[PDB]
Amino acid sequence: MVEKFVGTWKIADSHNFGEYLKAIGAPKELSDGGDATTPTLYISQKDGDKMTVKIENGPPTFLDTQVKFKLGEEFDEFPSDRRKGVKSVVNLVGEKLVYVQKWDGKETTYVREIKDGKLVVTLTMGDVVAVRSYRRATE
Ligand SMILES: C=CC1=C(C)/C(=C/c2[nH]c(Cc3[nH]c(/C=C4\NC(=O)C(C)=C4C=C)c(C)c3CCC(=O)O)c(CCC(=O)O)c2C)NC1=O
Repeated sequence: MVEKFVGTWKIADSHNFGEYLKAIGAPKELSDGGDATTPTLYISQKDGDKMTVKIENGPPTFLDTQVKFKLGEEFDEFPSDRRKGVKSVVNLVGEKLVYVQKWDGKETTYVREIKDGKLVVTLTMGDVVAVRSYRRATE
């Protein structure tokens, strides 16, 4: 369920992420900056259907943020890429956590799964796909 996602995560690898950020409309400074980040996540949950994610994106953007949501309930988001009017919703599909953002008539999706102990996110904006993986801290 949601329990398996809980706790701290640190980035392990990233592919095509700047290109994804450009595709969702981020300015070049932020897409190139975002591509270089090494984020840390702190995930917490309540009741198996509420989550809070605190993110330290890290250098070179140095943006910290958080999202808080209930599964199935749309919420407003103000992401680092500066898109306006973003409406987000998160739901489970099997063992995967699927996060959809809608803004300006467009949609983008993040699919999150645990694979051999790593948190793997696949990001899709139209034909542009990216992937990032996170690991647990050893201490
Ligand atoms: C299991 C549930 C789960 C959730 C809900 C989750 C959410 C999540 N993951 C990230 C990293 C993070 N950061 C960014 C984007 C940026 N980073 C930068 O420093 C800049 C400038 C940009 C934009 C230009 C994205 C698109 C993501 C989502 C992909 C990821 O999780 O790595 C953020 C920060 C997004 C932002 O800064 O706007 C959020 C809310 N991660 C999880 O593992």
